[PDB]
Amino acid sequence: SKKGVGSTKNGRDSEAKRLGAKRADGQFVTGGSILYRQRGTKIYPGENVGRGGDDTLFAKIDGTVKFERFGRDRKKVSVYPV
Amino acid sequence: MLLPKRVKYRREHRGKMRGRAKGGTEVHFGEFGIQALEASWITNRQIEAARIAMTRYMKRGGKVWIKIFPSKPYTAKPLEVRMGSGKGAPEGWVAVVKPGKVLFEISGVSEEVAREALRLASHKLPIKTKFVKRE
Amino acid sequence: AKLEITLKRSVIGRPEDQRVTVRTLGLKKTNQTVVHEDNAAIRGMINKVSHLVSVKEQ
RNA sequence: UGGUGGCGAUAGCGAAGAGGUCACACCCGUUCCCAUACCGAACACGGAAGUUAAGCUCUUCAGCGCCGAUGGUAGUCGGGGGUUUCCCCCUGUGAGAGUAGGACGCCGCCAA
RNA sequence: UACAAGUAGUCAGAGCCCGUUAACGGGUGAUGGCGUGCCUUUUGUAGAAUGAACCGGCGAGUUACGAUCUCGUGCAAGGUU
RNA sequence: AGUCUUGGAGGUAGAGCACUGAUUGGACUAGGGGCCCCUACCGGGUUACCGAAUUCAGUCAAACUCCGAAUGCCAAUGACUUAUCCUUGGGAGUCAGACUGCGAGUGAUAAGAUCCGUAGUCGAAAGGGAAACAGCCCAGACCGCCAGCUAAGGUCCCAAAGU
RNA sequence: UAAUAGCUCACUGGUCGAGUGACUCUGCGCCGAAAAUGUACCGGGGCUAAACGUAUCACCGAAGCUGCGGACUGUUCG
RNA sequence: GGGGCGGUCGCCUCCUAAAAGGUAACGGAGGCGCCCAAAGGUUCCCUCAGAAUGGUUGGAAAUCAUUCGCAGAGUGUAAAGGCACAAGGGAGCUUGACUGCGAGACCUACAAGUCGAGCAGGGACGAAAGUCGGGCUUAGUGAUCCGGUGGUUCCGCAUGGAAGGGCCAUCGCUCAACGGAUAAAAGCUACCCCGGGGAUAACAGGCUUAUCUCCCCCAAGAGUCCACAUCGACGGGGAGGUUUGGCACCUCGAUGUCGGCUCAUCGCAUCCUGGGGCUGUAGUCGGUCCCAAGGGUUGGGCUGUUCGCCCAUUAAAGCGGUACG
Repeated sequence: SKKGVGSTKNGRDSEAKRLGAKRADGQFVTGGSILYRQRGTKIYPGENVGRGGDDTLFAKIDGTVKFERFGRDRKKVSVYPV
Repeated sequence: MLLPKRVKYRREHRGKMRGRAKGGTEVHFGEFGIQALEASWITNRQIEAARIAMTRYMKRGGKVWIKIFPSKPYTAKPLEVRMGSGKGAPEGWVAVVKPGKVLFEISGVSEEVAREALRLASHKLPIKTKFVKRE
Repeated sequence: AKLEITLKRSVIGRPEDQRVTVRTLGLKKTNQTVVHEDNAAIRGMINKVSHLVSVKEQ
């Protein structure tokens, strides 16, 4: 014999988006290349690097990325041309 | 029957218990306490029965302490069902006793009656225990 | 200067990184002696392999 | 001494004490630009009666806040055991709330 | 070959019999060690999953027309009916 | 590709209370009981009788984190070793996996259970060990030899080696 | 039975006169321990070492490695 | 986690997630099928929530004033991230919620999705530098075919036109089973059939032991006093695999399923018979516990019934295992 149970009403979750570092420290990069995919301002951009529509960090010039500390707690990302 | 009067989510994982106790290792408030020396779960029925076996024998001796609250719920599926199709309903409250934790602290009571009384309360628990006194 | 490498415990059954490291020292099969020069790279090889292979000096 | 900068507040918050001829700032009064969803404290307006009181600058201090490795541990890579919902041994590696103390500012650039 | 249990083999092996496409030969083998058929399907078969009583015969990827790729040929900015 | 050096991102184990919840006692009282009387309690005096708010001390947390490794990940440069990497084209089979470790779920921290990540073996791997045994341990079969050395395991005998 | 009894424990005196009494940690061991065709939870025989723990050295032990030979496949040239 | 029934089917956020990314379950929590002519864009200027104290209508908070006050408050809306040099609030102006693009870059089987400096034309705001290709970021949404609408320097079957068809812009799907079979769709079969599966259920075997059956530990108490003659709370530990279960491991190219008859056989956790201990055991009788499996362990009424209840005997009318023999 059996007993009937159901109604979990929990089984859904969205398709998870790729977020994170897509270039490493010291990488040569190209003009227009993304460096970090964040969601909200985790890292403020520095020189030669912009901020996208959905807070994306993109390299304006081809160069070498460097990650640095900004202030007490925050990070900064920058591009140095070679 | 130590009820947490409100709880954030009603179903957590059972978790795993590794290593020694985080805090409350030694006697702090009373003079003599009871310490557990291996890991297991502990539930409110046990804690209440232990406090009865302690305090009712102890009568007018002094006062007692508990430094364990069975905050974490544990669930169970209803009896005689096929497993699966959603987590079961919660039905009880449990606490973790990592080895090294002190269970109960006694106060205002001479050493030997507290000794035999903690020994009596030990059999209510499902764990191997050790007497520890204050330094 | 040159320290030799003698594989003792067989590579099979052991996980992938140990397998690949044992391959990179040219240890094709069990119980050969492989002569290599000494520097920090080969030393890194032997302490994170360390039990399938015995090391000794000339 | 004023202006403007870089350095993670080791830069602070506190508690006290000094300064102003110059500079800075409180002050004076809105008349004409301009303003107060109501107003010359605020925006600007154009002066200089007295005022270090505050702002500001220097002097002191570990109360708070901050920084902080040493040896200990917890954890953990890899091996190796065991009575194995979990413990133990070894090569490494190295927790943070803990103190030894550090600190109540460091370097410019232009106008005295 | 009548004190021995055995996917029935294999390999050691004494004894006995015979003598060959002559070669470190042939038959039988007391005794010892090891050893649960074949195929299909399965994560996994000695399987108590399936199929086969045996023997012999028959019995399953070809051709046509196109396409594509490789190879090899004849010509080559031409090739070809 | 491996390794050494070096640069990073990342909040797990740990740890911790700074936030969010939970939670224990000490102190204290706002305020709810407490009866009396004046009586609309106007208030006094009211038991530690309860009891918000602070402080002292203490305990937990997957959806708590002022912190935070080991590893793994992505790179750069040089050094050594190794040689396997990319592009295109032809031709496939595979979409039922299992077990053993470790890290999780669900389960009753039950299952030779199910479902994930990671490592190995079987799958598709015979040989030696564990009596027999796929997944446990050691180890890879091109053949032959009446050769030696050995790994796991073992050395009274069955049954080889130390009564 | 209620003191009323050889009597007995608290406690002290003399007898001979040496070990005597509490706790903690830890190794190993015992009871707890009852199933169904038969010993049946060392593979048997059996074992008080032929068990366990520590240290050392022998030896066995595979189709692993090496030795001898044969065949085949790749790379440098027979 | 056999089907049916229940629930769900797409998208977004967190945890599960093992400090890169990714990662399942009928795992744990919420939201979405919009809204905003400003809740945009620029320029310029500020700054919270809460508390304390005064003040009347007026307070527990309506509106003022002071002080403290890193962020507790907001950030259109779910959560997460981030935000006080604003991304929070206020004011003026305006439509960049523009066209043609786009070096490159992420992600990905494909289809898709996402960012993007900079260039051209023409703007808006500001004096300028400079900003602006909607919202603070992540949801607020669907293929193709077919048809409608607007523009076309496109083609239009002898020619010239038209009918029509292209190209561009655009509208029509809770096509929500949301990568959508058709424009257009419900049930029964114990009259049933075929191809397959132990990939998948019923019986039985197996693993587990929740449940069940026994054995216990501590002991509050009951027991006229006394826990421990007998029973034993609240709690804990086990063993067994006869119940009900969970898992799907052999069997669907067949392993016959309840009960009864005939026949037994085994275990002991013993119903009688044997030997003992304690007793709240005077003796006749008992209660419990231990050793003991040699043997025995009844006929009927009722129901298919095992099981029960009843009648009458007996020393006793045992419990279980052997594919519920």
